Amino acid sequence: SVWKNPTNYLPEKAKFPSPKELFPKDNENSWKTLNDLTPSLFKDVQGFKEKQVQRAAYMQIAKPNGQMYHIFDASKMPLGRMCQKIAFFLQGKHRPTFKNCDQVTYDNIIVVNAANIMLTGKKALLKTVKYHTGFVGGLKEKSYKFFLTEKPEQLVFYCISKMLPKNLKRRDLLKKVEIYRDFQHEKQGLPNFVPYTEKETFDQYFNPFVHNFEDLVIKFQSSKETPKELEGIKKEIDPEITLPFNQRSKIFKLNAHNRRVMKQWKMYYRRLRRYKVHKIKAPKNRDPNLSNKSFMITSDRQIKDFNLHNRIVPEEVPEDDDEIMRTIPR
Amino acid sequence: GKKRRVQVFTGSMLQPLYRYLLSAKIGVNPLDLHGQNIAKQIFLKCKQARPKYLQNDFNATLVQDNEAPASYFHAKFVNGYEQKWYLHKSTEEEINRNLKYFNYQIEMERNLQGHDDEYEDEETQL
Amino acid sequence: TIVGSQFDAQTEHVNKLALDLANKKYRKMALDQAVLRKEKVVVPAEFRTEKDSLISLKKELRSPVYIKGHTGIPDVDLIADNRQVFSIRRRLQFQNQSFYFKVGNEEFRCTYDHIQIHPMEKWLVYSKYRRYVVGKPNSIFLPINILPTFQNNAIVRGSEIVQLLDGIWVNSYNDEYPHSIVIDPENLSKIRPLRIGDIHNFLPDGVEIDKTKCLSLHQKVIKITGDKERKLDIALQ
Amino acid sequence: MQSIHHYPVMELVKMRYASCALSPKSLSRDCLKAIHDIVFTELHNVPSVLDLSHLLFAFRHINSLKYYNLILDEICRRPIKTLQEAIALLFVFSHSLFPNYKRKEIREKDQDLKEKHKIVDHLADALANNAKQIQGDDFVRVLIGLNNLQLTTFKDVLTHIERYIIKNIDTLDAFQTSNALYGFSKANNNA
Amino acid sequence: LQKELYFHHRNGKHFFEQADRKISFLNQFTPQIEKVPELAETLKTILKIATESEGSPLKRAGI
Amino acid sequence: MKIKSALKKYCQHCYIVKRGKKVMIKCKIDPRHKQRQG
Amino acid sequence: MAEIKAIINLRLLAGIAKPNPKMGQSLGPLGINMMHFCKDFNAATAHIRSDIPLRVQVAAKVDRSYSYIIKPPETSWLIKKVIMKEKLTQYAGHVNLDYIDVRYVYEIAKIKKEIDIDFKRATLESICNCIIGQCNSMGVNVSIIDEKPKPFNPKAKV
Amino acid sequence: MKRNILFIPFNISYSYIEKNNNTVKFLYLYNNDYFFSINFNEKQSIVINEDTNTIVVETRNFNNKINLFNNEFNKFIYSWDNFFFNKIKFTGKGFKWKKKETNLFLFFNRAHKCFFIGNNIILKRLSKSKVILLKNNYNHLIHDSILVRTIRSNNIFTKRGLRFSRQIILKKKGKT
RNA sequence: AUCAUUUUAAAAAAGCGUAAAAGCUUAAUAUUAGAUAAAUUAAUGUUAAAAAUUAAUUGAUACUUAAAUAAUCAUAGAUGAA
Ligand SMILES: [Mg+2]
Ligand SMILES: [Zn+2]
Repeated sequence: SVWKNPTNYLPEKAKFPSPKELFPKDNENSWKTLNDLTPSLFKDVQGFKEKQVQRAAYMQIAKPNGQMYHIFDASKMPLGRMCQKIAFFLQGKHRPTFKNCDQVTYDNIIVVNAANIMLTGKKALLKTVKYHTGFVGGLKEKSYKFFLTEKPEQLVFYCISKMLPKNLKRRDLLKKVEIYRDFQHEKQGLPNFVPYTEKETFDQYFNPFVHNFEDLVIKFQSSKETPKELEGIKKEIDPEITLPFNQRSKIFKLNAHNRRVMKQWKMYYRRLRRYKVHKIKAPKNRDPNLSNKSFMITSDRQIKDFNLHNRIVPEEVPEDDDEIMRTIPR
Repeated sequence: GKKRRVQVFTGSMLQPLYRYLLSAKIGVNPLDLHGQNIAKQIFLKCKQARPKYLQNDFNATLVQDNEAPASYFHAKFVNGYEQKWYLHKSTEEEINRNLKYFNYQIEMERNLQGHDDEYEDEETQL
Repeated sequence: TIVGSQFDAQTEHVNKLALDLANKKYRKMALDQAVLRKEKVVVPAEFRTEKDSLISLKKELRSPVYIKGHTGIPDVDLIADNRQVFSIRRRLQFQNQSFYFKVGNEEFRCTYDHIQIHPMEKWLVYSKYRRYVVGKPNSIFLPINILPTFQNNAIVRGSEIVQLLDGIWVNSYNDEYPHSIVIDPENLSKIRPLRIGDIHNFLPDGVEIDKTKCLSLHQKVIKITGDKERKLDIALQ
Repeated sequence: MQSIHHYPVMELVKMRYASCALSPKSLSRDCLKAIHDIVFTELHNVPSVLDLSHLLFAFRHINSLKYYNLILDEICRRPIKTLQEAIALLFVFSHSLFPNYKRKEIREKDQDLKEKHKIVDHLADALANNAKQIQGDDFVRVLIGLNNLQLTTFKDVLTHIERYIIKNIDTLDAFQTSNALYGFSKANNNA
Repeated sequence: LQKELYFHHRNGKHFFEQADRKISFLNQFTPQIEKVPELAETLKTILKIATESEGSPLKRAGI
Repeated sequence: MKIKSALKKYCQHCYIVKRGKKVMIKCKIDPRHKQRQG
Repeated sequence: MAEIKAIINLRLLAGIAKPNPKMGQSLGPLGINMMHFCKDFNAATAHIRSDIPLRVQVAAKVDRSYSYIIKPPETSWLIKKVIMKEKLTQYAGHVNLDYIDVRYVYEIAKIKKEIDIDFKRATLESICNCIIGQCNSMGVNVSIIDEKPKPFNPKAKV
Repeated sequence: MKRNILFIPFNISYSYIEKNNNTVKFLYLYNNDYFFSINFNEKQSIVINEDTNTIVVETRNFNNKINLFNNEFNKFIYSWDNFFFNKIKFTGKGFKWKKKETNLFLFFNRAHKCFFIGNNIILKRLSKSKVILLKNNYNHLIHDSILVRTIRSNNIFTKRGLRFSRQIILKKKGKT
């Protein structure tokens, strides 16, 4: 007698032809290479923040001799802060028996994991290292991009030499420094930093198979066809999901209060673009034999270098004139 | 002022919505209040709109059906497709993407048959 | 217009309300240009100190205030918020209206004289006012506002009234003083224009002219042209 | 202000009516905001309905709508079991309406009326069951309470009043004559 | 003023003698001089000055 | 393109785009309106 | 097809519609037959004097089809007849010299209403007030005159 | 507020799941072949219609990345049991092609060879001046379709050369 | 010169366009959906009413007046970061 929402009214919904029904006798991989899906959106969008992990950065060890050892993992602190304290420990500035007129130093340094280095910001790409080689012209600049990949070990050994006091005692000190790319040192009788290889599975947030079925609830379902892969969960269907945001009890309402909050969230996302990790992208191969994309055989040398006489069709073979089809099956 | 000489043509990218239709049937309950007016506006866009971008045999109607559960928008396309969309809960925007989900495919069906269902470039400039 | 013509013909009689209403406002204003409304206005404020400098206030969005006093009276200088000041303009009556300032239990009458704004930056520098006291002369600006009259015969046709002065400076000696002046120019003509002494003869007893400011009573305000056709016929011939 | 907390509830209401009932609200703002803020928290403790009568008649000049509802929402909870109480609400609710100019320009339709009948539906039993129990001082205030309220329903009390005057016609005062002659003249919406 | 257009003139009626009855059922508002014994000797001397003086000053207050 | 320090919009269709520290104007009608700031 | 390509205003004599080359500049490139066109015009306007110039509109279409529509003559020309002048003032408002009386306005408004499709909804005060503002732009006034004028045939460009 | 819309095709059927704790909310798509899930924060509220297979989103978090989240989500589902399509043309005198088993041979006034070779596409000729590509990913298609375009494109003076069948074309007068 | 009418609204037009015409867009505007309009101060004690309340602020949105702060860019010389 008045407007009551119906319950069981939905018509059939037209089913479209599948690519097998429409294009048999052709490459299956067409309808099986699915669309790309960038993961990095999701963790930002649907709110995954990695737990703050706080691993070790450096370490100081003594022996019954006078000799002390200073150990560093360059993947955990920045480069400069690692290099300041080296020059502060390599001398003995923490050792209260410090005379700068000493011909002898019982302080030794070790470094490890020099491949991966922390550089806060957009500095691994822009900053450079310059020098001159006696001859005219000269003035060779080089990028961190060269060191951080090919030989990153001059860099750590080059920045130390700039913080140390400019004198003759330097070489004796820098003779007592050692760097490694791997996660080890070869010395024996000393410890080694454990690497952090794990990566947080965020699976508990977007997967029922991780949780137990009795803790969960179904609030909505489309079909009368119920999956067998989902069995044991209740069905307490809300009357509330399908209601748009006007027909509900609580409405989010733009207002001087929430708009004031809106602007706080807006600065947050601008205030975070600054705290973003940039990476040296690697060089690239363009072998057509590897990619899933199409390509061109513009020239002849692209054949020999890649052995593409196969996928090229011979010239001694007929052609295809017109491939229209009138009737589309169902 | 000054005379344009670069002519930017935008006729081929023109993709209206009701173009692949053969007919339509509005359905109205006088007890709806949200599902009436949505169907009012569609019936205008079926006739108030331009006939170039429609078929030749396009006939839209309107009927008051008290017996229905909800007011509906039934439709029929060229190559066989047929559907109904009740309107007591939806919007005008949720409907259009359904129409694109058909109109985008009928091109993939008719182009394979050889039919040029596209427009000249000179129809609408910027 | 907003209703079809075919329905308006049925309701053409209704539009008397339109025209009968405009009788009421435009006549009311035309006779109420002269009178101050009887409504008290108040401005809470604070004293001056040597501490509160300008630029200190102007980040706090306050404003300085200045008052000039009269015979035997000392000057007074105060502090106030900007939005008070603009609201004081935003009345009709700003040219003359009496505004008070409550510091504490004290109240100081004033008038608007003017305001200065920093033109390149366009923020409020100060708000200047003039003291008013009852028993002593006080400068005010009485604007002139001329009514229309379809009762004279030359004014109706092809002639032009000329208002050479917008207002008059005077000295008032009593509480309630007139907002403005209103004139009915029927008896005027090309032969005689209005002169300030024709106003000086018709004022209350509490008012006088500030001769220090005006030039001479024989000065004239409202002038009337001759006819246009009598020129135009002569212009062509 | 040094001893606000030492007061009971109603001994603050007496300040409201003592100051705000006339042209200058003699007290300050802060001293009244204090009274205005305490009372609408402690409505759960004012014992009687007369104590609401004093309250509403003093707080009638409020500009905020939000707290009149708190009062009337309370009165809809506390039933009345006598007759002097109902008189003590009409005569007060009459003068102490919330005017429509203070209300917003956009609003539910005729929402001023819905504020009334929450009371009048809450009173209609008591004033109707025992209207024979009525006397000359409590007599006048009903004719006024209804005429000020613009209704046409309360005839039954009036019929019990028609029978009342004629009996006591001779023993009346000079005061109880005008209000009758002025009351019955415009009984049911100036009929 | 707006006031002249929404004012029930109080002349033509001994208002306060009439108006105080209709509230008199409200006990807490009933003023009581003798409730304030320390100043009652003072406050009442003032009211003599009111009525006894020329004109009708207190009688013109609300009126 | 032409390097205008003080950029300027000629037609309504002109619009601004920022690629990092880079700034420029482009037009969908007149490709001569486009600029750069340097 | 039924879509409207273009609209043109014209001016024609009633029964002397004829393929003048000074109208093919407009209707030439649209492929319309001036001869077949003017036939249907003169056929309708046989109940009208031939000296009079009317105006017409033509919704020229995409297939070079047409649908002609007839309107009353130019409102200015009708007044020059009554006024017995051919050319009017350079200026307006300042130079006011001409005079008609109302008793013909009430008669020439009926011309517009009896024919023009736009005024079918309209009353006569409405139409009469339309020309008075057109008269203000021309040097014309509305003043009572007992006399009648004598005939005049002011020009038209045709 | 912008209330973004998530389309779902008709072949797909879905469910929506929550805890008793109501602190977690996620959604499950399931087809004959595939299955796919994704969650929603506590700050994203949701509305569903079976009438349209559309879902509506509000975001109290005010993240602007969601507008990209849509296009991935929408196209990733229509990428199941449906193609994307595109069409290419040309107009000219000394132009042609030849087609042999997803290996298109182009001859457009160039000294060098111009073979086009499709890895995991479909290519079917409808006329001499027309060819359609078909593939399930839209992003590989354009990289596959545009390589054909770069050989010759539309002259701004004459519409002679290749072009897509839906595009903004430029023209400029010449030799009046 | 700036009138007037039909319209729910539409400038003898603020502009592009034409050999002159035609044609295109803004101002003004409608249908539908979504959707901002929230907080307060001062007055005549109580009697007019099928009815009507003044002066005034702050704030959300759009138009409008505009200024200020912060960062970025605004070409560089001659043995080699300089
Ligand atoms: Mg016009
Ligand atoms: Zn441009």
